[PDB]
Amino acid sequence: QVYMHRDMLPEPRLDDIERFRQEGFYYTNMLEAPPEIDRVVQYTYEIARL
Amino acid sequence: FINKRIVERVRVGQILAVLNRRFVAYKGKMRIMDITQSLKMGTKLAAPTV
Repeated sequence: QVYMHRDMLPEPRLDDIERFRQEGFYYTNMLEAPPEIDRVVQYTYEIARL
Repeated sequence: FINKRIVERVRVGQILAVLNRRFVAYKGKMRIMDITQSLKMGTKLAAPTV
């Protein structure tokens, strides 16, 4: 399971700095779960060649 | 006797009549290259062919 997808880096608001006693918005590549198959595009070298 | 117009009597203004022939000349911009030595065995193409 390794995919590529145009993803924004979380740029959070900072009004209550103290509220950042939160999990300091860790962010990760680690998907909680994979994508909907009908939304994915399976590539073989073969196709990429063409 | 040869039945081929080797030496011919001409007027003068008729001199240039010779023109006649077509002629197609590759523009200076282009490069003519013989792809004949690119027939090595270990070369694979992206477009598989029959």
